[PDB]
Amino acid sequence: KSPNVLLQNLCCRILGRSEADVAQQFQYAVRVIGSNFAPTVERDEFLVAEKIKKELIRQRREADAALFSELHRKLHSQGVLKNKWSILYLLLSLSEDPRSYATLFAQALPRDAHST
Amino acid sequence: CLRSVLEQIAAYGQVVFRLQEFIDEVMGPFRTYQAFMWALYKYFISFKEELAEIEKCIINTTITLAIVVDKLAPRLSQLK
Amino acid sequence: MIHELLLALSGYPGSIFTWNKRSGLQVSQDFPFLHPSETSVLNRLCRLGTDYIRFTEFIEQYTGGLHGIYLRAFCTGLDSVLQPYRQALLDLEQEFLGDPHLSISHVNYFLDQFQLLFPSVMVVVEQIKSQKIHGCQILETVYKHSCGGLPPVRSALEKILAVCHGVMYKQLSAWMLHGLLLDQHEEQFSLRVEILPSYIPVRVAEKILFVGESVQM
Amino acid sequence: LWEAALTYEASKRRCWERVGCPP
Amino acid sequence: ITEAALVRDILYVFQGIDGKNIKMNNTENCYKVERSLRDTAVRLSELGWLHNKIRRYTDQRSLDRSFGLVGQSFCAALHQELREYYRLLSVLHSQLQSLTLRRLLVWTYDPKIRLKTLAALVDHCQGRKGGELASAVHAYTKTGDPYMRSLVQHILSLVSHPVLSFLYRWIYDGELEDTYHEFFVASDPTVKTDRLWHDKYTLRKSMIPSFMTMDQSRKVLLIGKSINFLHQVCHDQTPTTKTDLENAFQGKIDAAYFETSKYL
Amino acid sequence: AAAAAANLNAVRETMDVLLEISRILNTGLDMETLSICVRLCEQGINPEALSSVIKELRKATEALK
Amino acid sequence: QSLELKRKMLRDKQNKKNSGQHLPIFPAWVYERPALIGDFTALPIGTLPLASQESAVVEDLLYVLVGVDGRYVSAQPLAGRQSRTFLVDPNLDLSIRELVHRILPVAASYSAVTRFIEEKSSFEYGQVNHALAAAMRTLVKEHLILVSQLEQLHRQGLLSLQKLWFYIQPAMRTMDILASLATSVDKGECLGGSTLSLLHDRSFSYTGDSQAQELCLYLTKAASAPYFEVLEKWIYRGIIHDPYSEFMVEEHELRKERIQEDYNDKYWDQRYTIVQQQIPSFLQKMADKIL
Repeated sequence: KSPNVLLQNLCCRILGRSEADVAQQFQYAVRVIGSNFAPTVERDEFLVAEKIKKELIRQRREADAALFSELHRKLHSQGVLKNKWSILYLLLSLSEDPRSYATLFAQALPRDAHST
Repeated sequence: CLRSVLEQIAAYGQVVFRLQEFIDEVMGPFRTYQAFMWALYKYFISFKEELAEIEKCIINTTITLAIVVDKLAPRLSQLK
Repeated sequence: MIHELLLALSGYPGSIFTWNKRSGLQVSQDFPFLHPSETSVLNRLCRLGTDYIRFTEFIEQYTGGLHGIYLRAFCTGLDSVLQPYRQALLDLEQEFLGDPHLSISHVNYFLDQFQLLFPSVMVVVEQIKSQKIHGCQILETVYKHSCGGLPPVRSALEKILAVCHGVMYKQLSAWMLHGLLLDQHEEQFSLRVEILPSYIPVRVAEKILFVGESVQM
Repeated sequence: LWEAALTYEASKRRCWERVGCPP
Repeated sequence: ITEAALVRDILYVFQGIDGKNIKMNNTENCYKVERSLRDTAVRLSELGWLHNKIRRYTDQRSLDRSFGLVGQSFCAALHQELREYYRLLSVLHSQLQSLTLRRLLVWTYDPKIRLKTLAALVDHCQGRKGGELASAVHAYTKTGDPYMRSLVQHILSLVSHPVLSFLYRWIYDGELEDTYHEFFVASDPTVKTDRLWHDKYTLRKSMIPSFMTMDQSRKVLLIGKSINFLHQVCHDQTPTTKTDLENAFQGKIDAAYFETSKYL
Repeated sequence: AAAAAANLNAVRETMDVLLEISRILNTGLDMETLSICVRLCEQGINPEALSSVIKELRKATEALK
Repeated sequence: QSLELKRKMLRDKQNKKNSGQHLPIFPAWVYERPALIGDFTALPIGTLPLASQESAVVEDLLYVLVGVDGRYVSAQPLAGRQSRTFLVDPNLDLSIRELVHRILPVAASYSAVTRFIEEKSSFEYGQVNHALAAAMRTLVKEHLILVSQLEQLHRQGLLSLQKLWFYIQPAMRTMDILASLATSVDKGECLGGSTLSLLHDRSFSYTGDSQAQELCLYLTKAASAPYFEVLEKWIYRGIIHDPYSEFMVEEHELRKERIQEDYNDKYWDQRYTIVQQQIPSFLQKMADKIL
């Protein structure tokens, strides 16, 4: 569609109330989508696949990490998604664990030795 | 392998052919032949309904050879 | 191809594998669309299906021939143990319909659990042929291999075992309540080692004989 | 648009001569 | 030449099956080819050669019934682990048509330690059964490697399951029917009636594991002997009156001990 | 058209793949909403912005609980 | 040297262990094969065009970072101590070669690290060395992750030598820290609390960037994990089991001298005594109260 009309349906899926009942969080959505729109690091789904493996070992499961590998292969086999990195990074950002160090962790390319 | 599986079905088909030939030679006394072929006919009445139900599932597929032969195992044993 | 293979495993030899009465399903034929090493993989898989064939013939001939209701109980449990070998041939083609990418190794993989049951029950089947036992001491040679050590062949023999004791409560219901004998041929009327399993206490058997005898008067 | 059209009855007839994803 | 031909062969040498241009050429050495691309092949082919070592042993000892029920439980555990190994290999096959992870060098990294461990384990447990083998596998749990100690305790949970079923046949019933000597009691096969308490049951010392002490075996020996003496002499048969190993030993064996001694 | 609808079946197949990925990760998202997100990245979007949007919207339903 | 060293420690912890028989050892081939560590065409690169030379040298160093030698570059075989050298071909253009020299030390501070992980994974060095080499083990895996990223980026026709020289410096700091730590624990034959005081001090030493402080703090906890369990055991409960002799308290019987009496105060005597150099040097101020 267009992004401005697409966010309001999100406001009806996540919130149970109508978009004529609340606008303030819709206004925060507009505020963050307007100001910045483009990524600051490079993309590849290979790196976030190796990071989804790191998250799945982290939740103390090990079977679903071999599940995610056949599933991520099916994602390549079909090939209908235009940017496969964004939605996988997106599911990665909203992770939840039912149940040291974080300055080592595998990051993206910094784009500080990169000019487009 | 095809030649063997249809051969097994053919070996069962002789036993149904002999019975149907015996039935045809009654409608085409001993005083027990009719009472015996009556029960045989009733057996075929039940058995044919089961088989036609499988064909009804064919008009509406995902069924292969290995499904129906394993399904009909306790009947082809009873045939022998 | 694998529609052919998953029915070759069901028992039909074909002209890719050659049946033999020494070891069945032997492949030595070369194909340039197959790997030359693939045969080795195939060879391992062949060892499963051969036994599956060798068992079924065994069920056909019985029920010096071997006869008895014990032969209607060993072969009976032999039916039920082979059923998840049928289910796992259906599920494989179900997966192959959706994903044709999966290779022969997934077949070899998925049926790794039957490379434990089949030899350890194969030796019992061979013991029951080379020796000519058909009586009540067949419960003994089945009962000693029940202990196992490999869990899935450990429980499968349990499946047969209860059936035999259920069959031995048909004889010991006609005998013990109605005083009725020779509704089955034997394996006044004495106690012999052949008609009594050698891990059941003899005093209980004496009580059994007394209770069976007193009914008729 | 996608979810509106997704809800249709799929292939339950399976080919044995077109094993890989039969339409 | 193309790298995919190598990738095809090395994809097979994991399973224990030689490729077309990569084959096992020496028994003490690993797979030999028959610059960098050459030097990486020996690196990955180590794991399938290690796989040959453990697969042959879990083939052999499973059909050996003079090795005992314990040892066949070892083979069951080995078979389950090799099952998980081939389960990785299926995904590693179908990922082509191409996905390389340093040509699968990242993939092989933690299975390598898992093969190294059990290749050590099959050789340290050579010629053992019962509590001897249980001490030999408890030997590998003095480790600060968290992956390895977890990998070992799963196997210890697996092997100690038959021995506890013999244990509670000696707590609640007082009968031992073993013809494979894997229990810590050496029974005398000739019958004793008055020497029954003293002589029919002796302590076999070589089937005691390293999670049991002398007092434990001796208290359980006394309990089983006591409730067997209750039947074979006294003729008053009862209908089965009732961190160590998660410390379920010392509750049961104490309550049992108290019961049998009071009633006798 | 026939091939244009088998592609839609293909879209649903990857959507069920992402369904398993959503449960093993314990996200609150369902299938319709993820199709909206798929259209959003068809037009191009920061996942860091979508996560901030949803990380405001879900915990603005916990403020009227 | 190492094969001697292992058995030399094995016998002391053998004769100490009077509740445990036949302490475990690893098979010989786990030391025999050099195919268990990462480090083990002949054409002049000099006359080549430049952008082919660049792709060539990037491919060779990227192999060298994970041990295995590249195409125009060799590990000079030393295979004694934690020092290792590499040789690039002298027919390289000089300026590029000097940048290659700047990238090279990370490989020697790879080879020392994996050798440490192989030598100190055995039972002759104790459970602290087991946990220490086992938690050090994960950062090597992560290093392979990082060079897999650079494999992609070099495949995509966009990697230059300056870019990769920028990329490898945060990992260069990490591998430098762990090579220095591995050298220091290697030379002194440190195990038990003697390599737990050293990581106490090493956790103190680097605190100005905090890129390495998370590293040594978690490595301190990972190496102190079995020791805290043995301590907690001695604290709550008079029983200890002390599986390898690297604990502060040592128990040798003084019951065989003063039998069925505490008329010597033998417990406060040489029955339950201290080892001096097996205290990790921050439980020193509670040392009497612990005993």
